[PDB]
Amino acid sequence: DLTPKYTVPGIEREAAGRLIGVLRLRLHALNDLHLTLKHVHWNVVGPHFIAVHEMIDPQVDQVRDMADDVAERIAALGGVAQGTPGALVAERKWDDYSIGRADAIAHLGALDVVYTGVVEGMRAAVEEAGKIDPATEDLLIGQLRDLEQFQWFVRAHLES
Amino acid sequence: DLTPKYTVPGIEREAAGRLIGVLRLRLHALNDLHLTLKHVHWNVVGPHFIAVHEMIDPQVDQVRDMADDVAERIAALGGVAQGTPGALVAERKWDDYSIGRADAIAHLGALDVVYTGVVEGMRAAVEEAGKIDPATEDLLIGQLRDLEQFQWFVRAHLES
Amino acid sequence: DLTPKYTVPGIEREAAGRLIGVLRLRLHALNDLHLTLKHVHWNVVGPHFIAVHEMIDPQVDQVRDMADDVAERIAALGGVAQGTPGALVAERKWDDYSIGRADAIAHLGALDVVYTGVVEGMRAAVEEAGKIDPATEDLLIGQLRDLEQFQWFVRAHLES
Amino acid sequence: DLTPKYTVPGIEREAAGRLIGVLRLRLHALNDLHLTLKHVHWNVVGPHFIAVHEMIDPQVDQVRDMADDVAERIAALGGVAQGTPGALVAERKWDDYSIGRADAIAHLGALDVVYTGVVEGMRAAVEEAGKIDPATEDLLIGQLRDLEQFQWFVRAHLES
Amino acid sequence: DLTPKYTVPGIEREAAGRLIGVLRLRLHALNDLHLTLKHVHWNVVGPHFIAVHEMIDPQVDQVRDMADDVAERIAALGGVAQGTPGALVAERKWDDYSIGRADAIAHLGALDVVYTGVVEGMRAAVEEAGKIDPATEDLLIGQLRDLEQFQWFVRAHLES
Amino acid sequence: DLTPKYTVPGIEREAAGRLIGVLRLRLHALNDLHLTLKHVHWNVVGPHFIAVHEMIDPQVDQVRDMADDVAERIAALGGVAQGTPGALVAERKWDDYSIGRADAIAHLGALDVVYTGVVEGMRAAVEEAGKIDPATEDLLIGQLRDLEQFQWFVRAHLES
Amino acid sequence: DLTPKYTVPGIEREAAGRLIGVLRLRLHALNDLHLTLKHVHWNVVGPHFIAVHEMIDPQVDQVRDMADDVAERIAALGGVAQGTPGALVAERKWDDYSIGRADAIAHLGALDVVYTGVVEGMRAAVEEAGKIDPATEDLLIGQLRDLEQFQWFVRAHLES
Amino acid sequence: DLTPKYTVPGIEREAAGRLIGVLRLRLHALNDLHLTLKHVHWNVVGPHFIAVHEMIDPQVDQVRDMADDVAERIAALGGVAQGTPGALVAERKWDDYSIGRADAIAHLGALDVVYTGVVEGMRAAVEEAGKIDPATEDLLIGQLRDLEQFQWFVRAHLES
Amino acid sequence: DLTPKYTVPGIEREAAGRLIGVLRLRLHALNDLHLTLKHVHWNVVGPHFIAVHEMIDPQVDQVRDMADDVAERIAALGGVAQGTPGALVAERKWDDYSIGRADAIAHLGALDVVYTGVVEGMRAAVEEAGKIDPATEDLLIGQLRDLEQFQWFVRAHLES
Amino acid sequence: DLTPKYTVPGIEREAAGRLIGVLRLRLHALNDLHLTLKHVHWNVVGPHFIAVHEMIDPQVDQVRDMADDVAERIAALGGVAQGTPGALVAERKWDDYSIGRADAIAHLGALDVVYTGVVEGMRAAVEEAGKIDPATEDLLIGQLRDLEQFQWFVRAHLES
Amino acid sequence: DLTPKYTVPGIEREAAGRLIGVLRLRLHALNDLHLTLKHVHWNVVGPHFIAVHEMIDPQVDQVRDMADDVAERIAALGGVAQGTPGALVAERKWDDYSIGRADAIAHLGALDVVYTGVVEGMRAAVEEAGKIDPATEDLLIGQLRDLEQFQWFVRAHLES
Amino acid sequence: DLTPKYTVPGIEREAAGRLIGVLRLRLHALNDLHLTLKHVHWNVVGPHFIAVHEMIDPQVDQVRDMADDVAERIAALGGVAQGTPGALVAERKWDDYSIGRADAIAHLGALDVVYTGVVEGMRAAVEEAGKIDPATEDLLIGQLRDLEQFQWFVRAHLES
Repeated sequence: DLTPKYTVPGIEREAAGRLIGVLRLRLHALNDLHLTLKHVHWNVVGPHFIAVHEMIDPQVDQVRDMADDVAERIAALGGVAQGTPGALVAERKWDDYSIGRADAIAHLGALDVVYTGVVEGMRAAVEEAGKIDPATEDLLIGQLRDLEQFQWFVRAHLES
Repeated sequence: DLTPKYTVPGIEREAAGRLIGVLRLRLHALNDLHLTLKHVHWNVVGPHFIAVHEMIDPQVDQVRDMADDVAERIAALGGVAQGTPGALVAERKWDDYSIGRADAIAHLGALDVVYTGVVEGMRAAVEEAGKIDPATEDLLIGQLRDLEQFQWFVRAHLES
Repeated sequence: DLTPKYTVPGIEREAAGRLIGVLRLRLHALNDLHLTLKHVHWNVVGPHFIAVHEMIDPQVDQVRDMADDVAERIAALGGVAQGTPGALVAERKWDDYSIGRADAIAHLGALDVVYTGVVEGMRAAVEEAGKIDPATEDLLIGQLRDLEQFQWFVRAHLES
Repeated sequence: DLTPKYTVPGIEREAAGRLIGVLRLRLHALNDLHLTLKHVHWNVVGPHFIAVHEMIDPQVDQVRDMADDVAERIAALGGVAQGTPGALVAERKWDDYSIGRADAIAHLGALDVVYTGVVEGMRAAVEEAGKIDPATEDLLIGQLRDLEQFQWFVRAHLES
Repeated sequence: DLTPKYTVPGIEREAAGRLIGVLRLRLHALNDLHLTLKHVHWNVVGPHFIAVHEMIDPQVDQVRDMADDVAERIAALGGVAQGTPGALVAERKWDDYSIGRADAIAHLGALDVVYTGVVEGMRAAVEEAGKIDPATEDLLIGQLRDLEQFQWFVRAHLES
Repeated sequence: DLTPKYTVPGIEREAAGRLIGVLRLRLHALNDLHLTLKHVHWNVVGPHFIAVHEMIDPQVDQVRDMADDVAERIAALGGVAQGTPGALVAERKWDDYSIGRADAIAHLGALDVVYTGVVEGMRAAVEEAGKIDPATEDLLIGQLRDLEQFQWFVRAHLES
Repeated sequence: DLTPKYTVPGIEREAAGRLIGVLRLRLHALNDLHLTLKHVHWNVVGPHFIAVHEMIDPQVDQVRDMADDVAERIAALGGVAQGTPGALVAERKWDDYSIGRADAIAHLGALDVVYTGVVEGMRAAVEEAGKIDPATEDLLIGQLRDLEQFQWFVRAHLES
Repeated sequence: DLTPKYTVPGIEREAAGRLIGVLRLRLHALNDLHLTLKHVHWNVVGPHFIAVHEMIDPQVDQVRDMADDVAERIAALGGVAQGTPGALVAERKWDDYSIGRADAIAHLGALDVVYTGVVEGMRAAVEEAGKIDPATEDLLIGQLRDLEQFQWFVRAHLES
Repeated sequence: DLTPKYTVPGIEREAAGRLIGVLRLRLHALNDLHLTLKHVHWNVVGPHFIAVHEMIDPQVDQVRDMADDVAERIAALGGVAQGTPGALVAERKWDDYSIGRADAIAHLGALDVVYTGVVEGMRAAVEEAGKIDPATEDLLIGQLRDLEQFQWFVRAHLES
Repeated sequence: DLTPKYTVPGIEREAAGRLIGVLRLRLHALNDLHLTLKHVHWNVVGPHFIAVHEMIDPQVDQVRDMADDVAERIAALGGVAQGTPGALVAERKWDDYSIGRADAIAHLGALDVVYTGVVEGMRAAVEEAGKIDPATEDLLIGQLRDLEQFQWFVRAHLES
Repeated sequence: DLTPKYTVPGIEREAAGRLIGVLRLRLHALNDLHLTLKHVHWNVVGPHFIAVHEMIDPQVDQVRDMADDVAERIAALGGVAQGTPGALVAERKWDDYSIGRADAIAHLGALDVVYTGVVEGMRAAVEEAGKIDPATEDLLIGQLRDLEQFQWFVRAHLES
Repeated sequence: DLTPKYTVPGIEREAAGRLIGVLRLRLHALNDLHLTLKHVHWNVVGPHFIAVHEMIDPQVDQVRDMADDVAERIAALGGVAQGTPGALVAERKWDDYSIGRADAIAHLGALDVVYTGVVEGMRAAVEEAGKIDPATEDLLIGQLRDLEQFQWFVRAHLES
């Protein structure tokens, strides 16, 4: 189904097709996450907005880099790294981020929930990739730890 | 309707609400454009793919910067700079980019059509902004010229 | 009166003298604005002072650069770019910024009022310059948009 | 005549052909100007030559960049950005710069006259472009202001 | 009178209030000095103006940094670092710099007199601070030596 | 007792031994201070934690540099710059910083008390060094002023 | 006991509490290691001291970075990253580094023994973390390899 | 046989000797790979040679860095990191790259076959190292993924 | 005829005049070459245009630097480094580059012929300079080798 | 035999073929030299190994750059720049470097002998190239002097 | 005698003349010191020469900077900063450094004696300047501490 | 006499001893030249002193680099690179630079005479080295051309 014509040496094509499907959905989640982080950066107001900007800037740049790395891994395995928004909205398993112009507590509380979905999805993908290819598993594990640390910074703000 | 509670000094609120609606749709177009440029970068293959990468890299970074500048202008005028993909897909007036894994001619021919839509949309927005606020018109005119030049690089490849 | 002995090619001397008077007062406003921004940076205290520092630092550097560009434009047109404080206090049409040691809300609320005066003054100068010389009008329009965006960051803090 | 086969979206081909002719002559003037500035840098002597070097260095680099931007605009509009010296000498409407080895006053006095021709030519091109395409007009207006400021530095030396 | 509510550990409040008054007037002098240096940079003409620009550029940047350091020292001691021009003009003990558009000799001769006032004021402040707090005395002594060296560069030009 | 076998030229060995003892305890205080600043950075939570991070980062780097400079001065004088934690805990004259996971007010209030101890200790060391060696006194005076300024930033947050 | 109130998504609280205890002791070991490396840098003498400086400089900077990463991981898991020296001395399972002023062979021989303890401790922590959370295991494995390589550089000096 | 006299703490000497043999052959493969990549860079001609240069440059630099990291790991484990060409030619299990001066398709087709051998060899080494030492396995897994991605760029060119 | 009034120490004036004539024509050739390279960069189209841009960019910058070095050598020898286009067109011994908007093969084939003329001219100048002054011969020999290497990159594209 | 189909302008094909043979063997020697320098860097141990690392690092980078320059010169002349190890071992006129894990004196003594062979080979190549083409002779002479200076640093260590 | 015509404000001319004489001899000592440090760098051989290079490089650059600062202070005070070697040899109160080609112990032992003379001379100059001008005293005290620290690095090598 | 015990491969010891004597005197001339350039920088006054500073700064840095390169060449050949001022004054064949505090014309006129001596000395050394070793001749020829160009900048100021 997503089975490629050829793939990376040492991986069977059928197994690569299943890894491609796992990475395709992680790529959707990372693309939706950096769109959401920018949305938060643009629409946060109130006395903590500078702190949200300072926190989110480096996360947006790092999440965009994660997406590039997962996409190029898809391509290497023989798949299509689908990056268009129509496809993302058609295939995702979560709803649009719903906060508009709002203070930091409102945005950060909602972004914490966004990150729970992302990190749980990545933790499931790590388990599936670990059975098919340790190079892709290793890629996902480093990104999972960075995403959990970005979530911790969001949570630390909400603590007390 | 999009009329803000307050806006930039010297601009009437009702006129700001109309400028907000114009910039909201330009922001959708710029967000869809950098998602599309990344999609092309990830999925171009064949003997010209390195040239497409070299052309598209700086365009992705510059288009992401244009989106930030239009979004912060929306925010300053009193509007919501909507950056989520569900809203973009619900409000846009064009279809998803449709090329998957493909050679440079296929991608560049389709990206040329994408850019015609963007530059015509920006040229219309320049005319509307010029009647409401010269600072926003000046922002859009500099971005229009850069987008047309990015389109020229795409077209030059297809020439002959 | 401010009519120069010679001016930039293509501009009449009498019209240049009127543009010189418009830019002389904008230069006073920009000089008073960066003195005021430094005053705020030095005297803000309380739990948001780091956020005020982070916001104001880049504004001070950019406003100092705007002043240099308006001054060199005055010089090119044949006028004196008057930068001394005695003259600024004698010719300005606004009062000294009045907040001493104080928290962010007090400073930012007063700085918002300062910026309304600056941006309204710049918007009036844009209209006058547009009738005399499009190169000077274009200079002022780019600075107006940056000043309005700096005002938005001040306002966003006070929102809610 | 200079009418292109196709041009930037939203501009009629016949109007683009006239804008191409206007930009072609501005490109000749900018190319002759940076050749002339280098000639001055290489052949100025006497007790002010270090000051002429310091003034002219950044102008040469900026004028070379202006030429690239006008040339790429010509190309985008569908025209030939003609950069060879035989064509420049055949089409220009001014004479060769005539000062050889000479002191700063001699060179700067002649370069001031060169710049009057350039800035008047650019001011005329701005008016023509403003009727055909605001993106090209905006390009030329920013270059005009920088050229007038470079002329002011040349004039300031000769003042007294 | 300027006695603070609290001050740096190890310094008595009454003595801190007197040190605050000494630093407040030095801050006025440094603020007026960088406004004056910019005024000179903007309004110097004639065959030595490039040399004045090259000399004054680094002095303006360094004097602005000195002002920040004295202001933050005032703040640490418990005082208001007053940076507005109305207050500077009301409290200063010298007149406005009086040279408009003029050649280097005119400006440099007047700036030399400005610096004599600044360096004598700083030398008096060093003596007063040395009796109250060696950390503030050490700050002022490093700035005094840099200011005297900037004065030497101004004087060297006028020598012969 | 701490009397070295040889020391810097121009200083008597017995006096160097007393200066070594003074610097050894200042080195303990600086080492405990950067360990404490890192502890605060790692364990601050709540809506001001980003501001505490931004404040403490540069202080940690600068305090680590102060420790290196005092240690190398000890070494030059002929002493052992003791940097291990067992020795620091055995020789220090203050208790462990006691705040765990906590908001900015809790940490900053405790860090202010830490800095009072450090700056009073440094002010006493300056007086002792000034009697033995002006080069070591000058080192300590520059560090004292920076530490007091770092304390002011901590205090400014707690003001109101 | 160290069981947190909440932890990273996908990890049980009780298991997180055990991982927190493992990382708390690794953080003590890394903090004691960079204090020890600085102690060696400050107190090495003799004809190989420049080589010890060149070797230890980058290790100190990298070990300080490892400590930050383990501490922020503790914080994300819900624990206290304890960084104070009293606690480190109370909880560690090794003695203070015991070499004072000494040549490279003496220091490097003792530092080799220090590193054996650190790398064995890290190898045990990797095994425990691998059973609880692959993201924390992956963090520790990259640090283990760098620490073993730093130990090799220390050993290579002592070889022959 | 390759059993070292001593090795990294926590690894048995006999097992280290087997890991040394595995890494010795991977080092030969990486050394032959960067020699081969340079050979391709120097001898590619035809209309795609600039694209091959742009692709291969960063690969040569990264492969040279991989070789350094594997060699230093060998050294740490107690082995000889053999880097001379006589030994590489005597011990390798593949033939010399055979393409001389040739177009991109010829070189890239042959380099794809080279990379299949390298990545299969690295995937086998990962499995062997994973049984002996997770730090060396982790090193090899990150290099495997980068090598497979470099192979994908070579393959993408040949696609269609 | 081109005999200078004075020249570099150790060179006879008459011989310097002949070296000046040789360098004057090489300066014309280098000036026409960088004008031609820019012309090619601006007017190349088709599927290889990005590769031509990447090749020509560094050549334009390096050829402009060669021209500066030959011009300053002319000046040092006592001659006029003539840089204006009227003089270049009057004195050159080759025709204007004749390709307008065209694909890479057309431009590169013509640029190869341009470079043959330049490198043969430089090789003749090296022989003449070698008889008059080894410092000028050494300057020309380094530029000849770089020009031949730039020609090789142009030729490599056309190979097959 | 190595006679190329075409070569650099101004050089006869038969003479180019002989220069190609001379440069082909120098390229082998430079390739074997940087492989050997890396081998030494990886396998030096004992109390001077940091000094050998510091000496050899810059030599490896510079020797790799020399190889690129000789290879591109071969290519320009019409030859194959052979970079594979099988060919190097088949064509070289010296034996493999024979020192494994060893102290600095052992490695440096052997590397000195390696460099004698390289510099004598380069000095012979300079004489042959000087008869065929001064641009290639000039390339080799600059590399010879750098290689002799690298040999001096190796020898200086062994002196006494 | 060295009494200047005018001097820095606030210093009597006769006292300035005595300070000029003190700084003139310190400038000789700093000039002779950086000539001597270069001499050592160029002529050290044996197994520690790389360590001497690494130590002396930064000292040469810093000592050259000290000389510039003392010279510009002399100039500001109204004196001649004498930098020629004939004058240095005629006025100095020490002999030429006497070690030629030699190992590190020989050079470092002699350089230690050189530094004792420099630091004792600087300590005497600090005492004399402290009575005339605190700005010059402060300059000399910072340089004294850096020179003593450079001496410590030389001594540390000789320790044991 | 200056015959070394051993020298660079391929050069006879007796010939090396004569080349060492030639380079020893060139090193004296370069050392005296950068001491003289600093002397001029420190003691130039009057309305052109900023221009002299701007000209001389880069020359001092480049002449110091030339001295290092000649000294390391002496060392490689087996000689002593003598850098002390007593030896320079004893062996030089020219007098001390004689201008004290003076305007640019006085200094530049004298520095022009200094450079004539240096460049004539270097031109003689080039001829002698060319007979013994082309690598040393090539070093001296590049330095000669840079020195002549530095002399041209000094002369250009004095022209008219």
